[PDB]
Amino acid sequence: ALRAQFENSNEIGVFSNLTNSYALVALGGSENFYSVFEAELGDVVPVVHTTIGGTRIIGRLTCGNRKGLLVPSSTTDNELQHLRNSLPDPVKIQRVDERLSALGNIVACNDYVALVHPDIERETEEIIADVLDVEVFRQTVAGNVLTGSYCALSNQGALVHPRTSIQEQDELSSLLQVPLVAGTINRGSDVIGAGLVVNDWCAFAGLDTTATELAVCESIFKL
Amino acid sequence: ASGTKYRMTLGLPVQAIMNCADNSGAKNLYIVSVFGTGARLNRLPAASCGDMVLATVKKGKPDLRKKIMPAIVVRQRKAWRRKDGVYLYFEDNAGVIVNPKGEMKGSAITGPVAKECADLWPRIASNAGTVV
Amino acid sequence: MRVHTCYFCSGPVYPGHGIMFVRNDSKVFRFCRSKCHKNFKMKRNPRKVAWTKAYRKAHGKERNVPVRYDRNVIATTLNAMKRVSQVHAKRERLFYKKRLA
Amino acid sequence: PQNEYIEESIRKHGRRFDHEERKRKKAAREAHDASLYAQKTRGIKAKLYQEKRRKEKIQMKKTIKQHEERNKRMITKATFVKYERFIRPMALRQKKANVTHKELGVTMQLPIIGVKKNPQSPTYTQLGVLTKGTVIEVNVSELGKYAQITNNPELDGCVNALLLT
Amino acid sequence: AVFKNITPIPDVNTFLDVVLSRTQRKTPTVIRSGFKISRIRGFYGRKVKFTQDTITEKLDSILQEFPKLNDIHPFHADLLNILYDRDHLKIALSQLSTAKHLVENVARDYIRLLKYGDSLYRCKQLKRAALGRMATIIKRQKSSLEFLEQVRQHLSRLPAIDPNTRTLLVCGYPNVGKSSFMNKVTRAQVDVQPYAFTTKSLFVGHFDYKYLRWQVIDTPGINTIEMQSITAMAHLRSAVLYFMDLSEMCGYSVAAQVKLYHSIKPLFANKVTILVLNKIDAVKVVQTSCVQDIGVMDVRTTACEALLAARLARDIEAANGGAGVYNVELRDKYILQDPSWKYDRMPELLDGKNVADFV
Amino acid sequence: HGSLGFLPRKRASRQRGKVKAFPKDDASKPVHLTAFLGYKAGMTHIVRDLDRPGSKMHKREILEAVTVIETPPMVVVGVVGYVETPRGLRSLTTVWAEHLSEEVKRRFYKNWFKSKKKAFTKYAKKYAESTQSINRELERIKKYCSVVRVLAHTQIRKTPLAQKKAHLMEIQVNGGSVADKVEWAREHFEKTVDIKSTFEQNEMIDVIGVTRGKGNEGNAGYMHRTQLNSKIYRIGAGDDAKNASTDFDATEKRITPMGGFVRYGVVENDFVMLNGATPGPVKRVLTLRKSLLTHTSRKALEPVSLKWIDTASKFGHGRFQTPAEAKQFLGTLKK
Amino acid sequence: TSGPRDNNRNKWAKKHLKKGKRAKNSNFSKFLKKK
RNA sequence: GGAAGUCGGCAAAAU
RNA sequence: CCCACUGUCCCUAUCUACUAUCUA
RNA sequence: GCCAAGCGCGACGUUGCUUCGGCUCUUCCUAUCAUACCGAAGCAGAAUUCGGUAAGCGU
RNA sequence: AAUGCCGCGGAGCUAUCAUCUGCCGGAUAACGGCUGAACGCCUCUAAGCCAGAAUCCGUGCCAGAAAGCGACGAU
RNA sequence: AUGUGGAACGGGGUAUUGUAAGCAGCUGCUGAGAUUAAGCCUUUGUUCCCAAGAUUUG
Repeated sequence: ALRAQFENSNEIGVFSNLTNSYALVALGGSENFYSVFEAELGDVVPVVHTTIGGTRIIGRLTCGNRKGLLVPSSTTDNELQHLRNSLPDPVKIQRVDERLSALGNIVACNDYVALVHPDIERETEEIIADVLDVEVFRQTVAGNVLTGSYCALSNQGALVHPRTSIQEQDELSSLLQVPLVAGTINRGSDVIGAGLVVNDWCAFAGLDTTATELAVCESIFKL
Repeated sequence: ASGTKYRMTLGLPVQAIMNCADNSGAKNLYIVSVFGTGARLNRLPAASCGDMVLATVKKGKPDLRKKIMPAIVVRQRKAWRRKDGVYLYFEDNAGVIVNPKGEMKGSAITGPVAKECADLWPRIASNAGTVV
Repeated sequence: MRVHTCYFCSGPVYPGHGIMFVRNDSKVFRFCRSKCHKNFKMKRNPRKVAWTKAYRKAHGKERNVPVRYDRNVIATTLNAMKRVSQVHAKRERLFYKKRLA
Repeated sequence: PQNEYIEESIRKHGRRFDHEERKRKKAAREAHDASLYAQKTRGIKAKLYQEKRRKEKIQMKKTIKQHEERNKRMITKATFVKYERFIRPMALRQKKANVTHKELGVTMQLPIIGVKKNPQSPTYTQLGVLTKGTVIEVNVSELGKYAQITNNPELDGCVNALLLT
Repeated sequence: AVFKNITPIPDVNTFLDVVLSRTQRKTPTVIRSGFKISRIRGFYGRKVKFTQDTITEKLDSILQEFPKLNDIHPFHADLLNILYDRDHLKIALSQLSTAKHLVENVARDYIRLLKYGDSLYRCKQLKRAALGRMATIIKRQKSSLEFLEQVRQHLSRLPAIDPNTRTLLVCGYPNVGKSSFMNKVTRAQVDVQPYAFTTKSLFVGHFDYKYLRWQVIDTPGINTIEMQSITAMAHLRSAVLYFMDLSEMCGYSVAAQVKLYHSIKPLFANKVTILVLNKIDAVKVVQTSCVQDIGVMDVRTTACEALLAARLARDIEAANGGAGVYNVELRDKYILQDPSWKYDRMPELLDGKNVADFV
Repeated sequence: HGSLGFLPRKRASRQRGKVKAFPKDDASKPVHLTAFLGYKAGMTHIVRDLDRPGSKMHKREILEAVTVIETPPMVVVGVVGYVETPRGLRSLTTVWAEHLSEEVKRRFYKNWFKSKKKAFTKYAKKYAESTQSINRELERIKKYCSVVRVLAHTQIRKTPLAQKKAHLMEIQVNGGSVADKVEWAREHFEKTVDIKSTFEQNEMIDVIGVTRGKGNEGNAGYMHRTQLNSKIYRIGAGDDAKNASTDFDATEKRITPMGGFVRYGVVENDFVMLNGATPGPVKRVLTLRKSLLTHTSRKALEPVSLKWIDTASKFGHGRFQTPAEAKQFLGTLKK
Repeated sequence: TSGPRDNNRNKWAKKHLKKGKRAKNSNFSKFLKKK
């Protein structure tokens, strides 16, 4: 668990997206965040400082796994070309034309199993299964449609809102085939995905994340 | 808030009834004053997309009414020109009921979200459904 | 840089030109001019509107996968674009001659 | 921090390198500063320096001297409460007078029992107008005796009188 | 009390000059005899009211700045009473409040009298009379301002203790090594001197152990300092860390330290007690060699356990052009096979067709 | 009201914007020019990549309105020497070229047609007969004068303007010694100086001209104005067919929008594209000058690479850049 | 904020004339001069 | 946007 | 008081006739 | 009242006790609310307080 | 059909309802100093000299003396 | 005061409106027709016009 803050915001997941094979950082902001990300994963996986839709919300807008990545239909042709050029050839990049362009805020996906929003389109689910090569389950996290924003998913563990029931948490953990912990990050910030991004071997949390929250994340992720 | 915001066409002045887009149960939002207004003579303060102003819950639940408390405008009826050159106008004037720190009071947002507003407020982008 | 197609006239829409409109269904309508923007406003069906491409199409009158950059591929695509347009122009001229006949 | 923290800072780090010299230079040049001040300044602040410097010389001269021996129709004046043709304002009316004893030399706030005689006018005496030189009787049980008002209540705002004793 | 946040308290002479100068600079100061009697009366009343408002505002700010002894925490109130004679401070605050009430009453009486003013001289005399009475009242309350200023300086310099959280109180014989252990454990560096009662006032330092925040509070050797230490230890949810000089190198015998600990046991009751055998090389018994600086960490961990049981790209950019002036190029960070192709641009749209979207 | 620095608000006493200040001379810099004369044609809108570090649109594209000024090459017809005096600058003497085109000769006459065309006749005669007087005058300028201004006139015939009188003016020759300026003027006698040689599309210049009149208001309009910091985006060549074709766009086209510039015509010579608006309506002459004081912030220093230039029909709601692609999309017409 | 006549701002303008200006403009004039 | 104008829905549009 | 409405207002802009202007 | 340098007063000190009324507008003054720069203060930092220059610019 | 009514409507006008641009030098005040007497020491001051405010004076910008002027062309 | 001269029209480009009259069996001729400088652009198109009156000036 590494503590970093993009600009003056503790929601690192909004401004950046983390996968098990590549990393994305915002463009036009401060290079310190990109340097911090490269200091921990630059020598392991490629890091691309790009933007989607001309905004710094690429972290909550782009969702994908180590196999493939998805970008909203609002992404520019030049932006898509830059992403493909920067990303490795084995990392497939596909555009999704969905009514909810916030792929990262609607769907949380791991390397093997993915949970999508209840109102996801059939074509989008088919594209996600074809690209990410993962099983897609249409469910909800803590009773909220924004499963991708209210829940953090990884290969070794998952984080959900602490208000969820024990039976609901157990059912979600069994469905995800991984341990699940119902807690909060960044000192009570209920958006776990926005407040923290976890890869297969490393995790990045906001500068306002408490020591107890960091220890809980380390225990859950076994990193 | 976080980051700068460009000059924008102002179309939501004071004394405006404005739709509530969150799931908190509020229906109508009433503009009282606009934050960050200059000392301009005989000029009514106005709001635009991504701007946070003092708003009152007119229609909603009893507990959220009668509180002069901030609200961020997410949709604007009047057409504006973004710096990329395209012109945008939305059907209605939607807003989100927000604490003065800048954190979404509700848990879900209905309707499209302006890209400048999602960029400006990271919490809004986190709780946004679609940003087009 | 994408030159989009207007919803109503189906003509080319260039940056700066026209107006952009977003629906509550998150569907986006681009209008090539104020006339076509207004024509959407009272909800005239393009296919009934005489001068729209949709009318001229349905009346007998007429890549989401990114690709790695390659100089040879771009040159081949640019060279083939002119030939394709020339072939399309010839086919349209023959179709116009057939329609006149 | 805790308690005298720059006193901890002065102890463990030291003082400013040239503070002792700068404070010495400031003291040495103060005489030129004050003389310059006495000539350039003007207005209220100059008059304050004038009064302050005159006082300082007076005490300084004494301290040296102590050194060597060691070696409409209404009443417009304050009053005390047909015949009442005029109007006596309640605010202008006063009921307690500060009477200073002559032999004792102590000022006591005694109630105004009544007005003996006003030399300005018998009508003012009848109306009980408190003016300069007016004779007024006040209770002296805690010390009734008469007293002459040696002040102007309409201007001073207080009924300051001296006991007739 | 410990919050400080109180503005400096000026002297009586300085306060009077500040009040008069503020009234003169703010209110108008041009009133000729040509104006009407009502205008003259209004001008005098405005000046008197402005002076009264300025005096009342400063007095109210001074009164509000000083915290109430009753509303403070029992530990804070006891320390303030032991250190600054809280009874005297309360008397001074009451005297200032009474003086402020008298000033307001005098101003109200003068305003009423001047409301029926007669001429310019009467208004001028009335205006002077009110100002002099206010100045006399301000000058009379002289020693109270000095006492309040000293209390404010002491309160601002005082530490902001937090007895609510987990804390470790180190008290005992003077220079028994408890201060040295506290200085080593916490970030704060408490001064140690050969003279007795070197740490006259309490020193509080935060420490981290087992993902927990512990407030290490040192106490004077056991007098005003001893009384303050006893008062702080009386009302504080903390673990006692009494240190006994095993080698008697601190000038206090082992029997004397034991007797002092037994006497102070009434304050140490209902708390985790630690008996630190100091200078071992030279109530849980823990041996900590003060001379050898050995066992301090173990003692701190034992006390904490007992208390718990009881309860680069950036560098390149800065070197090249610095932030905000250096243009980061994403073309270099591309996986294109041909370096020339990666560095060269391509036509996005040509002849009305998007070449990128059609290739 | 407005600023008091612009009153008295009265009509400008000149149709052509006169330079009131030239950049300070430097002997270290070699001999060059500082000002140029052009004609306003109109503006279009362009899409340009934003390489603005620290900005929120860094590495993005924006749409900018950019004024197009036709600047046909200017002909140097003479030189003027200025001597510093305790009463200011004074024109010591003037030397003209032997042969002057009818465009600049038309300036000296109100009625050139009715005139006997007698301008510079004896001057040309004495120039051809004896060159000692010309040598004496040029030696006088290089020896005594400290400021040198070359008389240059615009080739108004190439511009699609009915006016045939050339706007003669002076360009201060900043750089080198006084002798160097004199030698430069003599070599450039009767020749043409090109805007490509003067400005180079990435510097920060000022444009000066007379605003358009709004009639009578409760006088308002037709005043001399000076716009500062107007950035050149492209100095396009008239002969080249790629002038309006960028590198990201191809699509061989000309800067003149399809349907022609409104009330001006078609641009055929070298043109200059300046960001933002400039004073004066179409077909009015504008003057360009260099930066008097050096100030290149990031906006004034960053390089610019255009991506797409609009050439739609500004007359009406134009919707096609060129008639070629218009015919490709639109069905074949009856003609 | 300080105005454009701020003495320090004029000093910093003078400092930056020889840092991000001057030389790159002089040779820029030279290039179109030899043209 | 909708009375925020003015002491004020005065006049208009709404019906 | 609620709802609706509108250039009363933010903040004015455009058009038309007459007036206004000059000539005998 | 007590002193009281001094020239019977007697300064500074000391004892008591307590019809008018307001919108717009134009400029102007500084006796400065903000902006700029300094000085001092237990002024760590931050946020202040007091005091100078200062009417350029707002209010 | 007094411009009967309705939709669109160029051109023009227009909109912080649209878009561009808004500059540099010294001299000072407060104040901080340097050298330095007066006054064998000392002293930012007396003679002298630096640093220094959104202040001042210029530059830049607008007007051009309609009784200020120069160079030049023709006659 | 005879010329890449000017003006009248005309053609072309470009624009606005929305498929004209008329013919045939809503469809086709028909994105045709109409308007297009009155402060749009262009013209190897047609015709016409001008190589003057008056005034003042060393």
